[PDB]
Amino acid sequence: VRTIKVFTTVDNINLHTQVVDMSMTYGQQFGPTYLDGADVTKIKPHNSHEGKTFYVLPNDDTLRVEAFEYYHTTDPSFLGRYMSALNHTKKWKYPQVNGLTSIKWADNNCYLATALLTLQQIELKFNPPALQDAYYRARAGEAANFCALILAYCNKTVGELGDVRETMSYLFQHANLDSCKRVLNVVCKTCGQQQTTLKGVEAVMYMGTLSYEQFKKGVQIPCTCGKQATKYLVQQESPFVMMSAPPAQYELKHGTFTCASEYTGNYQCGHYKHITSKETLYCIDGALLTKSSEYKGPITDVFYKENSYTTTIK
Amino acid sequence: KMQISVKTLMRKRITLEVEPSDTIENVKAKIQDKEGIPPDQQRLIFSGMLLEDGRTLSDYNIQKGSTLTLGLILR
Amino acid sequence: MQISVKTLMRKRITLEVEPSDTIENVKAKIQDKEGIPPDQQRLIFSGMLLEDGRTLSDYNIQKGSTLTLGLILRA
Ligand SMILES: [Br-]
Ligand SMILES: [Br-]
Ligand SMILES: [Zn+2]
Repeated sequence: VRTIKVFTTVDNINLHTQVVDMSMTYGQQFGPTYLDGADVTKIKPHNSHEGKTFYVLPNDDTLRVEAFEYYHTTDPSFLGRYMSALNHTKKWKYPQVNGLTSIKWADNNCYLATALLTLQQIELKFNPPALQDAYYRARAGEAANFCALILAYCNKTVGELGDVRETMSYLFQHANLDSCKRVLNVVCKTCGQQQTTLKGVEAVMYMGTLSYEQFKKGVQIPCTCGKQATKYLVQQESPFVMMSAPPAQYELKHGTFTCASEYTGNYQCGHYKHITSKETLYCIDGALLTKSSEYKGPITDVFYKENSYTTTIK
Repeated sequence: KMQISVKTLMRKRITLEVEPSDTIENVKAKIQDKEGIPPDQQRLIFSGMLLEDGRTLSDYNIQKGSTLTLGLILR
Repeated sequence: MQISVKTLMRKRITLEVEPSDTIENVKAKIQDKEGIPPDQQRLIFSGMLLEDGRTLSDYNIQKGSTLTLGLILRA
């Protein structure tokens, strides 16, 4: 019986030694088997393989815990999705533009460009070790693994067009948002006021205005009487804040934000561009970079940097 | 001097003695006495099944000599 | 009866190293402290397998950084 020594893993941190017969396909002995992107489930082992490392779906409980303490997921179809999409992101190119790692356009990856470029500008620390060791690699110019995790954590397929407002919602639930707390207050002319205090993922995300400066002043919402309420930010403790709104012509001013995203396109078919406030407004379109003095455009998401704020509204 | 720190996933093998009618809460408590890991920070896995904290060994068809895998929830 | 549960717990150990020691030297620092032999030792830092002929500096392993240790399991 002709055999060779090869390693199975689920995290590419802990390797399990395996001896394989050169008659049966990989999928017969290991189950679904991927080798650094390539689905080798239905193929027989070749002589060149000895010493390599293969990715396998977790079949034994020793692997479930190994792939749970690194990907932080219980889903059986995660490595199937991570590895199915990492084969494509490894074929992409990640141009370093304006001291930032972007993604050259391919397979409608527009949203992953702005998402990845925004992450290098705001303060985020990921809780999963898979994101922990793949973001590190992403900031060094090679984000092949990083964009695959995002395509699995958001359950999107390579080619499936995506949304930046929603795509960043999944990363934030897998990020260290514990000391983040937002207290809002709502005031109706006839009901008085109610104070709401929310902590975590919802203390950095808001949909209803892109101007943070307005959030302190107030935005108007329907009341439980039939009348108008006024909601405003009382206190905010967080390294940053995300303000988002449906795409619309908004004017961005230098040093007023940290970075933003633009949605130039039609409903359910579009394209994302990234605007960042360096010395002068830079518009990062993946692998193309164009600067301008002012930026008036269809901006949908705006990111502001924060440390701690207390409202001045007595 | 320098203060480098390494993250580990140490592996071990322990031998519990139980009656095939105890609960995972009872099994989780045997781990605490035998190793010191609290039952609240204890996650048990058997053939893909997260061991519920109130089910008994039989409700999961545990054998004699069949080996479970213990992890701890992220804390 | 006579049931065995395998334990794979997470730990975090703190080595004392100089920013010019080799991965052979760092791997051995695990050995005296925990007992995992250097041949069964795989270490990763910032998404990068630490080769057995590079010094810490070749990775910018500054004072305070977190490494990840993996194990070449057998069977
Ligand atoms: Br009204
Ligand atoms: Br590497
Ligand atoms: Zn009202």
